[PDB]
This record gives sequence, structure tokens and C-alpha cells, in this order.
Amino acid sequence: TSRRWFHPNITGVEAENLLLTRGVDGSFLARPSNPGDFTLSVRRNGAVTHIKIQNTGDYYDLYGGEKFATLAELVQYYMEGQLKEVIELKYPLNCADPTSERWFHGHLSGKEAEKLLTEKGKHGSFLVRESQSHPGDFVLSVRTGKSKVTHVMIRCQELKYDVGGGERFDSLTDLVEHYKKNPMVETLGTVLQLKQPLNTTRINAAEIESRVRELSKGFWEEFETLQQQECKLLYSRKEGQRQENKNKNRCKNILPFDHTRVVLHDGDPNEPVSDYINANIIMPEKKSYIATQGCLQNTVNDFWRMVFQENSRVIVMTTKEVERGKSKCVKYWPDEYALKEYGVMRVRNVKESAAHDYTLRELKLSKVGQGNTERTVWQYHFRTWPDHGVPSDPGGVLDFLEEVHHKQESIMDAGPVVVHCSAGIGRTGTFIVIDILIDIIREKGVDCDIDVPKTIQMVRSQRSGMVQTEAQYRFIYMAVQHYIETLQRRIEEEQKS
Repeated sequence: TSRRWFHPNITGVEAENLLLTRGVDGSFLARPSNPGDFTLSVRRNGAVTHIKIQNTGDYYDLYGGEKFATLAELVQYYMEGQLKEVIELKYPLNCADPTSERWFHGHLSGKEAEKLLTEKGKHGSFLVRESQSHPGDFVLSVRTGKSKVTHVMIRCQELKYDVGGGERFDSLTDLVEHYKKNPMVETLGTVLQLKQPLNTTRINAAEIESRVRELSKGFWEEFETLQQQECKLLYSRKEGQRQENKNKNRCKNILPFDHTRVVLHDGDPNEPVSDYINANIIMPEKKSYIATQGCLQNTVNDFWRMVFQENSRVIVMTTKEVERGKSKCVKYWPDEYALKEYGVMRVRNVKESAAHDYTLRELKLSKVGQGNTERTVWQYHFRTWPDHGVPSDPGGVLDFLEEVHHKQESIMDAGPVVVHCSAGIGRTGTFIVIDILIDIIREKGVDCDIDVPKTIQMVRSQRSGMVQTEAQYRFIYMAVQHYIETLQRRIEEEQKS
């Protein structure tokens, strides 16, 4: 609901002073860091303790704690155990910095704000900018509708914010949220409804190169604004929390949303719960996906029940079975030319074809004792993804996804494309997002509208924390840039031949 406990522009010593002067025992905050890392600063017995959170691209790993899909899910978990050599998360210490808010521009001038609200904004579209010049003060610009752009002055008096009367707010967020729920009425009756903020992320696919360079001059700020929206995605994950489902999860707290989870049918009456798999259907809002985790040895049979039931013909594997001496995915496919039975399912590995970045396994899947149920399942196993971070060049990933798209398109009545890595959120999220965005450019051509964080947010509403890091976020932009460049180069070559 809030995510006010995250402070994007704070330092170690600044966080300590804040918890000692504005907080009590049990007070906490989360802060970025040596980048790529995060810190949970908690006050206990008049002393401040710092707990390290690392994310290399798979999940948020809290030291002495658990692995989580989002910082918001991490916070919700401990607020609803953390120990030393007992750390309690009781009171979130709220941030007043509005820089990660969608509606906050600041830098914008009166003329520019009006221009953007006219061309991009609609009824209820609003923004907050800095004055302009009554230094320290802020300006709320709102569109209502013939239409009109209304300006409301926000005075900053002794650290508090107000619209000239009534209540005095600790932050611009407290002020905005109050006027969103309780709208301001003008002298002649016009209701200043704050429906949605101004979209500053939607770009034309052809103009990617310019946006990539402007973000390279921005990438971190755009990601954190998207990150600030995860508190709206804390949907129930009850099924995964069930006692009988606990050992079917690779990470106990990285669970599928109940509303999008894959439900397994025709199981076994002897096992009480046979309908669960840590997987979700990803529907872009034609080509759908199943975002899943790497198999555990006790879920390989459920994995095959899923593929068969969902009528999937393409498996996208974005991890090695072993990375840094740790099992990331149990081998669920047989050896080349071998035939294996996985419970009620039978799988034949027909042929293996190796490319530079991946291996293709041609599998034949059927139900045991059931003639005619056989279908070919193509497993594209990407092998070169780095242990930490993302690849330097997206050429290999793009060549891989083009090949995956062509195979999926070549199959009549094919079900969702199964996509998995380790926990099935970071790399899995990255691959599905690139594939969705490239799908738009494939149908609509080089000149179409794309919105990278809007797409990520839609995918994160279907499976927890899809796209884990800023590295992946930037890599998504770099892959879309490389695809448009490669598409234009093909037009260059044809007209010149």
C-alpha cells in the first residue's frame, strides 16, 4: 500500500541518525548501496543494526534471513524470524523524498508542464513540479475535462506541505494521497480529481536509441520509480503457503499468486494436494507464457503434468543445472536418444542440436498407457548466461528468442511457452519481457509505441518480482535497441542491394 520505508537517496550515517532521532526500538528502513546491494537498517535497544540484502538477478537474499521476490514481500513477511549471533521489524520509518513518484517531475517549468499535460495527459492527469520561482515551494498541475490545466500552489513551511489552507502534511506524498481520496473543489464547482499521473515512459520504438542515451546520461531513477509500485502487487499466495506445498517451492517465500497460478488436474487421490506447482500463467495485456522455477527432484513429475495439461510445445530454460556449486534445476529431461518415465508421463529425447549460446533438445511427450497423446516439445536451453549480472551484448539472447518465437509460431494449437530459470522471477522475467516487447515491434513494425516499465508492472501483477534488478532493466532496453537496429539494417541492405 505505501513503500514509504524505502529511502532512495540516503547514506549509512544519515539512516542511523534518522532511526535514533525520528524512530524507536523496532523501527526500520530499507536503503540502496558498492552498488547492486541493499541494506535493512533496524533500531533495537537504542542501537542501529544494518542487515545486508544482495540481488545478483535471481531474488533478494537477506543475510541471516530468507530469499524474497520483492523488498515489499520481504517487509510484509517479517511484519506478519530475524536473529543476531532477534531483530524485530515493527515500525516503518517513512521517507519524504518524492523523486521515485510517478507524478513528481520537479525539474519542469510552468510552460513545459502545461504542454505535456495537453499532448499526453487526459481527464484526471496530474503532476507535481518545483516552483518556479518561489524557491522551496511546489506546484500541482491538474487536467480536467473542452478541457483545462489547473495549477495549485503547494507551500513548504517549516518542513510541512499545504495547499494554502487546512491540513499540514509531512511530505508531498501524504498531501497527494489525501487530495486523491478527498478532491479539491474550485470556486465554480470544478472537482480537481487526481486520477492518474502523467506518463513519461512511453516511447516510439524507432526513437529507442535517443531514450537509451538520455537514460544513460536515468536508468536507475526510472527503475526505482517502477520499484516504488510493487506495494500494489501484494496479492494472496495462500496455496503456496499450504503445509503440503512447502517442499514444492525452490525458495519457501517465492510463491505464485493464487489468481494466476497453474492449477494441476487429474493428479492422484492418494496424495491429498496434487493441484500445485510453483508456476503462473503470464497473459500479456495471443502468445502466453508459464513463468516457473527450476525443477526440484520432487516436482519433475508435476512439471511434466503441467506441460502436457497446458499443451505447451516450447520450453525455455535460462539456467545451467548447476551454477557456483549450487543446484539451480534438477535434470527433468532424458539423455540424448534415451526414454524416461516421469510418473504418468513419458519423455523421449529425440535429438540434441548445439548452437553457440544454447542447446536444443527435441523431446517427445506422452501419457503412459495412452496411445495418440504424443506431441513434440522443443526445449531451448540457454547455457551462456553469466552466474551474476547480465550478458554484455544482447545478440545471443535475441537470436535465441527469435528462434523460440519461430518454433512457437510453427505449431498449430500450441499452449503457453514454458519459461524457467532458478526461482523463476529474474532471468524468467527478463526473457518474457524482452519477448513481449519484441512481439509488438514484430507485428506493428519499427514505428509503434512501447512502454518498458508499464509492461514489467503488468507482468509483475501476474508473478511476484518478475525482472529482479536494474542490470536486467537496462539489458531489456539494450535488447529492444539491438532488435530495432538489426531490423533497420535489414531495410538498409534491401534498398541498397
